[PDB]
Amino acid sequence: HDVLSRMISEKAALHGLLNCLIKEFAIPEGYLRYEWPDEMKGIPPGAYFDGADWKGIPMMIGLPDQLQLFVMVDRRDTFGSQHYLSDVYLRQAGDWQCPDFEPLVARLLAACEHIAGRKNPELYEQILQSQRLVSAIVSHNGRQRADAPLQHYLQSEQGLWFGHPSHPAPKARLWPAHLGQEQWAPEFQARAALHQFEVPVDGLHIGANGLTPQQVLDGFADQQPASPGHAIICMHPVQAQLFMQDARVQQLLRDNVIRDLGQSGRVASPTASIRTWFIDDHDYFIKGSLNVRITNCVRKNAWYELESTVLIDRLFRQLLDQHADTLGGLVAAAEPGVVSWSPAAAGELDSHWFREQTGGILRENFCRRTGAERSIMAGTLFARGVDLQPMIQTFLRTHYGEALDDNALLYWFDDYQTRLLRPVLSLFFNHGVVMEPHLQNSVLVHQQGRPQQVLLRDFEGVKLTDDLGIRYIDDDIHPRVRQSLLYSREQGWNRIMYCLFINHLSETILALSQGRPQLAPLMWRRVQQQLRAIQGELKQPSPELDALIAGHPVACKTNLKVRLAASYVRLPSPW
Repeated sequence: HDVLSRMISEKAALHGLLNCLIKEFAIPEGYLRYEWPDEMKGIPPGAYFDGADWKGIPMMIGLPDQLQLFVMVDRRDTFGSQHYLSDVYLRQAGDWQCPDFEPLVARLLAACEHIAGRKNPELYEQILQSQRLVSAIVSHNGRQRADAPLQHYLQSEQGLWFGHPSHPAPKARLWPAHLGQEQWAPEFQARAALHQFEVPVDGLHIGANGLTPQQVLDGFADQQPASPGHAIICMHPVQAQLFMQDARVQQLLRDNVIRDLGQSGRVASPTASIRTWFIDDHDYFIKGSLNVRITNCVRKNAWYELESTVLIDRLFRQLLDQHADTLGGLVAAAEPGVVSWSPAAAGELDSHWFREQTGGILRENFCRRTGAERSIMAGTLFARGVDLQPMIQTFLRTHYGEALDDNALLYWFDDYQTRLLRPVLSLFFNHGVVMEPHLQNSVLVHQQGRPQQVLLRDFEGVKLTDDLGIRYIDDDIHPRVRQSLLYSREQGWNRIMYCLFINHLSETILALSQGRPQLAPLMWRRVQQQLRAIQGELKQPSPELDALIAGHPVACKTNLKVRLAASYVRLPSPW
């Protein structure tokens, strides 16, 4: 079982790396051919030939350091979404080889490093560490029914075994090592009581929408233990350990100005975002700062960001009330409450530090409103299970009473895509509101398998265009919070492109059409039609939409190229 788990994890990892290679270099720079090699010596027949036919289509990548890559794929895809049907062969001077995982990664990286002209051995390490975690993960969860992550929201958050599917090291998480992974890994069904402090109320910065400051505090922590003039704040246990190494906190603990309460907060389970916690049957998610690098960001939230949260949440309520008819059926998770602390006399830069350390966001637990059994995170929905099969296939067969034919499938997709596209594009063109509707920021609400809503999340990412979305922001807003939220229209459109089409739906189509690649052309064609529809539904000019429909190239955010340097490339349209 362990060897098998190592094997699973390696295939996953190399796949995600191929994704990076193909999306970020091979296609934009014309290194990719759908052809058979000249000499084939080194490849066993069984790798491209199944007894009856070729195992799909041959993929060639010649790299300008004279390295060549060969893999069998199920489909020709302009966003570089396809199943890999063989192991990976490399060639150099003649003679194909199938290197072990570690030697393979190394050389593939050396290839990119060469095009980019720049090295990162930090990256190689992270690639290795990511995969060895996936090995642990698969070995832990390898006994379960493959599609258990789809039966329950929490399990949907703890079942993204492989993380971002187009990422060199999706599961790289760099904590002071003595702390371990397991205790904080959703993939291990981690639970921890939150860490808690007593702080004097006069240092508190609270934002609240439709709630009292007190209620915001209750959301985070039962305030009962608090002595007069004081309140209880909570924090990622890891974040509290880091927080306490700082002599400024040392000083405050010694002078009794604040108190270390223990892991005495609510018992919660971190979600796939790691720093956001879920509490079954509580009105809120708890989001907090974590000064730890995770898939390359450190997961801090700055003062002005804490502050922007409040404005976006307040904007979203206005729009859902007064402008419902133009939000394309938007369902979004409210972020109505914000807390942070700093000493009353702290002085500007300590104040910033302190609030960034202690900042917390209250997010609506949509599950009360939606049913835990009925909500699944998009990322997991369209991810692979512990047996490398997409989980969606068996999940839907259990709901539909029988195996879905092509028509059942095409129909399901249509129902899904429309509930993503309409809200987001209606937010952009009509109101200049820029969402980040990638897979981690989306939640399917279904009824016996049938799509009802694609809930959208994460006000942190929301942005307001300089030409339209600006006007919703007041002149009484601090210049830094304003800058934080401001985007150019070009910027907005770039992010939306990456997210909707390449990040999100490209994956949807791939999971849905696994084993039936002929559906892909058909699903994308439905996406085009859907775009024309939305357009004629719209209250403001949308020339970026004409362009997309017309088959202009699509923006693609990079996960490998960025690390070796260049953030967006351009992928050919699927129509």
